[PDB]
Amino acid sequence: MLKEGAKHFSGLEEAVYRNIQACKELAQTTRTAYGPNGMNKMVINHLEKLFVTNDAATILRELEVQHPAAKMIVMASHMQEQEVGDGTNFVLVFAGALLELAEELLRIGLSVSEVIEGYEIACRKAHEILPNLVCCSAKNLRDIDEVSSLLRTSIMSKQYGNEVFLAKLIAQACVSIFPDSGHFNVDNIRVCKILGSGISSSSVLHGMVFKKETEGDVTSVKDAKIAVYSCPFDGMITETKGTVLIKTAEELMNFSKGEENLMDAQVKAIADTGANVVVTGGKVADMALHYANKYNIMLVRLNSKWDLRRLCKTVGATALPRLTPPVLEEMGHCDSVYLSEVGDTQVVVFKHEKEDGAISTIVLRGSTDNLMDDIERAVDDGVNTFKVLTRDKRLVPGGGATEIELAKQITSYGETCPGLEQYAIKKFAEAFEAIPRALAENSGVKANEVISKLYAVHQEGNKNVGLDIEAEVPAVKDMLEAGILDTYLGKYWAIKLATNAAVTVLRVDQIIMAKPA
Amino acid sequence: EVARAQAALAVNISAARGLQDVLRTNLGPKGTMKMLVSGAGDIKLTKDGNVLLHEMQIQHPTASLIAKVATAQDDITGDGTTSNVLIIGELLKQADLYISEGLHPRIITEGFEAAKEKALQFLEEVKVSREMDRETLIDVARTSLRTKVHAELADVLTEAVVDSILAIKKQDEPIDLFMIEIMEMKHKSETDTSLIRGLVLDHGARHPDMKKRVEDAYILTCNVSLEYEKTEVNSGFFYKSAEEREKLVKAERKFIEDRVKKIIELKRKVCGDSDKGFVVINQKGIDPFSLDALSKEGIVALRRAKRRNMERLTLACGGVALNSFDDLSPDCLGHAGLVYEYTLGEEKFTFIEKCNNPRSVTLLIKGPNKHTLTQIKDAVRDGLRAVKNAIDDGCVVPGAGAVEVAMAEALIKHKPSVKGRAQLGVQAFADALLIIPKVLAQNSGFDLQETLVKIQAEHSESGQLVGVDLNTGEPMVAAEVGVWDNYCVKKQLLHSCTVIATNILLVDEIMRAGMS
Amino acid sequence: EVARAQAALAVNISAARGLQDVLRTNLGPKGTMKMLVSGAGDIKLTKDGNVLLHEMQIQHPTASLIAKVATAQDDITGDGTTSNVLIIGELLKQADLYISEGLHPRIITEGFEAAKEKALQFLEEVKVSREMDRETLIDVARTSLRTKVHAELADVLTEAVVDSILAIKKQDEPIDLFMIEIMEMKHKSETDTSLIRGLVLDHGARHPDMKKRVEDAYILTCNVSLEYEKTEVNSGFFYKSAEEREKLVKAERKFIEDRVKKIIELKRKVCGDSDKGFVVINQKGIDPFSLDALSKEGIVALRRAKRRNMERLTLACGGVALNSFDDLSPDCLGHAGLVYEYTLGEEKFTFIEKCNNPRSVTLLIKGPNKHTLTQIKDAVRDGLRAVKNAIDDGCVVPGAGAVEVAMAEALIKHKPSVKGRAQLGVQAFADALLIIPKVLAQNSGFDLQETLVKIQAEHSESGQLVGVDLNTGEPMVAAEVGVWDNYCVKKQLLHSCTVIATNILLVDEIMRAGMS
Ligand SMILES: Nc1ncnc2c1ncn2[C@@H]1O[C@H](COP(=O)(O)OP(=O)(O)O)[C@@H](O)[C@H]1O
Ligand SMILES: Nc1ncnc2c1ncn2[C@@H]1O[C@H](COP(=O)(O)OP(=O)(O)O)[C@@H](O)[C@H]1O
Ligand SMILES: Nc1ncnc2c1ncn2[C@@H]1O[C@H](COP(=O)(O)OP(=O)(O)O)[C@@H](O)[C@H]1O
Repeated sequence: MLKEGAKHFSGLEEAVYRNIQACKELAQTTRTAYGPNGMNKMVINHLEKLFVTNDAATILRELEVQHPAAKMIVMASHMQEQEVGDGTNFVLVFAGALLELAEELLRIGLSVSEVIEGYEIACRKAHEILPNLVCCSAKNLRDIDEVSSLLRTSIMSKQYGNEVFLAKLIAQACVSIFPDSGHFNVDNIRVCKILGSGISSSSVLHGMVFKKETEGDVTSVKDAKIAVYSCPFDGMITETKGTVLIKTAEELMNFSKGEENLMDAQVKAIADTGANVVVTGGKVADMALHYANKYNIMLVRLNSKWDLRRLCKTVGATALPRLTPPVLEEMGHCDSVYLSEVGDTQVVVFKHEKEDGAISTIVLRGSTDNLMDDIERAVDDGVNTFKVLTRDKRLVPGGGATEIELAKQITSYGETCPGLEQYAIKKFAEAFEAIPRALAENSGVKANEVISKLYAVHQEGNKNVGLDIEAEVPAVKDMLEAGILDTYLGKYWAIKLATNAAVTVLRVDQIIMAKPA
Repeated sequence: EVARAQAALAVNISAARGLQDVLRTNLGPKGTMKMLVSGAGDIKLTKDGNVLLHEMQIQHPTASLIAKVATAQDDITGDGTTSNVLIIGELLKQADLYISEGLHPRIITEGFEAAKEKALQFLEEVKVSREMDRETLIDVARTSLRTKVHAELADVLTEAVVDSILAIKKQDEPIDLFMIEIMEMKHKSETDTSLIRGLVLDHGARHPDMKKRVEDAYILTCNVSLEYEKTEVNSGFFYKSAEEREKLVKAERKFIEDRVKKIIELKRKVCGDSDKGFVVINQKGIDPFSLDALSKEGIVALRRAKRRNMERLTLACGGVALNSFDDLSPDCLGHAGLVYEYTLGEEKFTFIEKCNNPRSVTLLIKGPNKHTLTQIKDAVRDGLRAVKNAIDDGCVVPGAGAVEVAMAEALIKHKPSVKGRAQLGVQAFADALLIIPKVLAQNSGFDLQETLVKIQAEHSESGQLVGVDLNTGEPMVAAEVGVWDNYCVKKQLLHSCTVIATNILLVDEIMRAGMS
Repeated sequence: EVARAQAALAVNISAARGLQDVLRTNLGPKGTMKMLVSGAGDIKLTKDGNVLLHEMQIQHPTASLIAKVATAQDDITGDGTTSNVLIIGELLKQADLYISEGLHPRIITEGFEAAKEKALQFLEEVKVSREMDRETLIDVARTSLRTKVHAELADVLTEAVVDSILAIKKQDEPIDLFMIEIMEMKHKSETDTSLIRGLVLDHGARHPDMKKRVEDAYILTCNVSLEYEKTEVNSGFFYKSAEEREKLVKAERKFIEDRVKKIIELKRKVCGDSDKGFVVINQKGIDPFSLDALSKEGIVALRRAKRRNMERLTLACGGVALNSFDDLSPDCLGHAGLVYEYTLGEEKFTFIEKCNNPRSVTLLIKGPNKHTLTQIKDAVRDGLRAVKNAIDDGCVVPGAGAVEVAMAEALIKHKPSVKGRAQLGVQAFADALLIIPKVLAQNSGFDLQETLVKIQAEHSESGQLVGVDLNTGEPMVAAEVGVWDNYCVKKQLLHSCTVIATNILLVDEIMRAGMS
């Protein structure tokens, strides 16, 4: 009319409407998950493979939204993902509940400043009262079952069928390096895929693990310096065709002898300079393997960009795809390279650990390539959850037993200070009842009776609804002796990010114009 | 082609009312922010007046011309582009109503000029002086930060601004805003500010871990070719023979060896110990084999330096930039007191302080890696501009809507002359000055007429400058809280409003012609 | 069916503004006349307010209801239906503007009531008395005629009106406008008026030229069958035999002969000369053979008399109406002093005067045989009503637009209380009272604001009641020229305006329902 060009429907009335409906429609395609349930969704983008996923991370990473209100939450989601391990749908659910509860306050007739102040006061009160429900704590991290229970509890959120063997494997792989005390890295654990048997035959192995065959000889010496290259066996001599049938044998024999002499001089110069082995990334030839066998030089076969990228980012060499024989400028720190036979396949093992910065690589195997993705996701999630950078994790009874207690505390605190700040406190307290409802609605029964039962027993804070049929209607179980706990700092960071996102959304809310060309 | 009516004034009044209604919810600290996105999906948050008026797509040519005229008069004072379109729109509406009633624009213009003169006289007679100290500047910077940024991080920036102003200003001549560099970084936190009393160098050295406690250091700026590249070159033209280029490379290597030997002997002559250090700034690369031999004796050489860095170094210290490494007079070597190396991110920074004549303060700010850092920079720039404007004069009048009420009371009651034709314009000019308190009370969340009549009764009973409270809506005095303003800003705003309202009512007809 | 908006007030304000703009050019003596024609091409000329509002076709129901309410309040005082829609429209426009600005109708109604009370108190305190004589009534009637008829024949009309008022009013009780009969005739000239001190008889006699200088005359009113028709009758039913009807006719003739002999002997007994005349009034016909024998002795008998004529004759003189011509007491015979016969047109008129208790004055007027005679009659009726209204009281305040200025000055300056909410309505009520002088100056042929500010400056300098001049546009005093007004008329107008403006803003929603 005066500013926009019939593109967006912004003005002095869309605030208490579209800015909330967009977030509601964005969050409605997410409440179907959140909990140990089988709600797989297929993802079709550019790979054209038709794969089903369960986590919301890969779902949000593929969906393209064209709205600022929906894009204001993916930033906080990525920030929470970069900060701690898990935690993604909680912030979205909290923001959606806060917006749905503030819509009524805005429709009644209240300013946004009072609502923002009340939300900030409620968030401060929740952050102050949070360090008070600490039950269990971490004792010694040098044991096995102490961390295995936490790993099983973290894996049970994703996979419900098999969760003991994977947790035990992750615990054995993490305890063989370094604990949380001192220094522990994350990018030192690799996951390899082996197409063979099922998942009931996995094992662990310390060091580098790569599925690369060997057509030469077993070189178990320490002077075998590595030498990575791009495509050394490509084509240094390009041969063309003269006639149609065949040419003279003299010229072909001369060219073959010249190429053989050139490659012999090349391998002699690359072996006499201080490099017994060579990493190739091209094709093979009969004379090539003949020279490799007669010169006692290990020759690989399988080539991959990820392998050379990892070798470059770990050692620190540089590939030299040149025709003329260069000089030795790829000296690294590896020396102990051994060969092993696993699953009738030749694998390499690197030994260079000096009791500092050790690496590990778990051996994974499955049926198809569409099943190891969930296993790798569970493994990396458990690895990220194991890292907490503190000796005492101060675990709290998660699953919804603390949300009701926090809501009751906020409700009891809000019924004291007078003024027009009680409505926002009551809304922030009532917004905490969105976790048990989504967990009860995604099972098979209703959620009102579950909430009434949880509010009718006692204010102990250790009661939550189970997963079996004998725990849906009563929902009276003690999760303290079962082993279901959550991260203390994770919930705090999630609540902080949700409050920040809600404040940012409620602040910037007027007219959305455009920019001139 | 032929048009003899009054539709031009009608469409002008309509466009003015539309422009006033579009921008009217950005007044006061409790305003609403705005967002702009169109080019490749770039989210940009803003709330200022000139920044919004400069980056918008207005479909009306009259509104675009009005915005251009308003922005063209913003380079005079600090920030006066806001709170201006409302009074102009009110005056234009009053003029249109008086024209529809039956009058001439000449009498309206004369009355507007008389009212402007009376308001100028009242502002000149009502001014008061105040001793400039530290609390006044602190309060001014706090009010500026509250009007710009939210009421959260507005406490850690005002102190740094006041400290930088006190460290820069120490003479009698007016200060200049060209010796303060505002840099930005990338961190994980939000509230992170620093006030460095020295210079900042982005680049450092390729071989760290040698020394960092260099007290009295000597810095020499040059631009010779120490080690640009190991590739063979000639004169910008490829040849065929390799003997000539290899001989040129050998000669260049011999020249580099001679230069490093000369600088080594110079460092050995001008020093000879470990306390007297030397630092060299060069824009070309540095070979590690020569860097090791240089550091073995106790002289650091930096590579990849920007032009602004060496410019600030030669302007703050005072050194001659030559193109030779010969043994010359040490008069061009600048002195450095303290050198520190900060390791963060993917590049180590260098901080030099305790030098001669500390006339270079750096306000380092950090953000959570987004677009709010530019907003914080604009806010601190507006705060520095307001502080500079509040330090040039010595008279500061209170604000918070306590000057327009007295002006209207003086223009309505104590009339300068007795004339109905002049009063017809005086009343219209006085009734258009009460839009600021009404808009403030509407945006604060209260009524519009109740607070107005309350302030009127409080001013009629007492007689002091009564302000507007944005908390309870009760009339209070703005002379005891801490709300202040400027002096020439109000005069410039009144002059701009009068100039805009004068050259608008004289529009006769608008024809459709022109080719260029 | 379902409606929750504010369009009802909008359409009400629109209808009020339309009704105010339709009727606004009929104020002051220099107003433009209108015309109405629809029924069989009947040209009607009028200029009054109630007469126009009662005979019009309005397409708006709200305007029709407003006109009906305004006409239903004209039976209290004389003429107060005019100069009322303008103030109501101005008040409604001010209320709509204040509602669009943001206010509640309750505060507006309270302020309007307070302003009405203040204006009533000011009018009660500003009133003044004056001795009623002849010049004051003459000036009042002259102004009333000038406000209706042109300034040509506004002399012989007011002189005759004052003469009739002085001849009728002579007691202490309030006079009644039921003893003055206004008749009309048909002549060739235009200005022709007469004031008869006696009664008027339209019919006379069939055989004229006998006598007309009859001093003392005795009049007797009856209703017997003297000579209705010569046709044979019976009892309202035709028969077949002629002997019965001829015998009935013979008996009727014998009865008529007996009656005429009885009245002849009665005239001979009660008189016997030629000075004392005997006039007889009968509604039936008179035979010429008997009329000649009657006139031979000196008794005149009239035929074809109306009921109102004999009613006025028996009410002014005092006679008993019997149905017999017997010899009874002469107490029922009325006395007449002078009888005259005027011969003009196709029927001779009779004028009887010099009777007992002259309480019957006739205002005869002649026109050029058109429709302006009704307009002259309405004008003289309005003048008589104004004279009667100016004779019941003893206090007359000046007019010519000199009461509204003082009222506005007292309502604006000397405020009864200090309250912004009440002032918001007081200012709106005071700004609507200046709609009379502005419209008067616009209709006179001058400016609107120049004369207004001139009158304002004159009233601020001097302080007396300054009127509006309809000749040169200069401010003059209306207390020395001759312009006067009433007392209760202004109070009734203010009450009606307040009642109309009060029960309008309380309209919520207008739904479409009903069946009756
Ligand atoms: N086996 C279980 N028993 C009880 N609660 C569980 C179980 N598994 C998951 N949960 C609950 O489901 C919630 C969501 O877990 P998860 O999906 O790992 O995090 P996010 O939803 O942030 O991705 C957690 O708060 C946890 O309390
Ligand atoms: N601390 C304060 N308390 C009340 N009102 C204030 C305060 N600071 C500024 N204002 C009001 O804000 C108005 C100007 O705000 P704005 O248009 O944002 O310009 P600026 O940012 O220069 O203040 C002034 O009219 C003043 O009355
Ligand atoms: N002689 C006069 N000189 C000036 N103004 C007059 C005169 N007589 C009447 N008026 C004006 O005419 C107005 C009323 O006229 P009108 O509406 O026709 O009613 P009316 O016929 O009762 O006077 C009054 O406001 C008065 O000011």
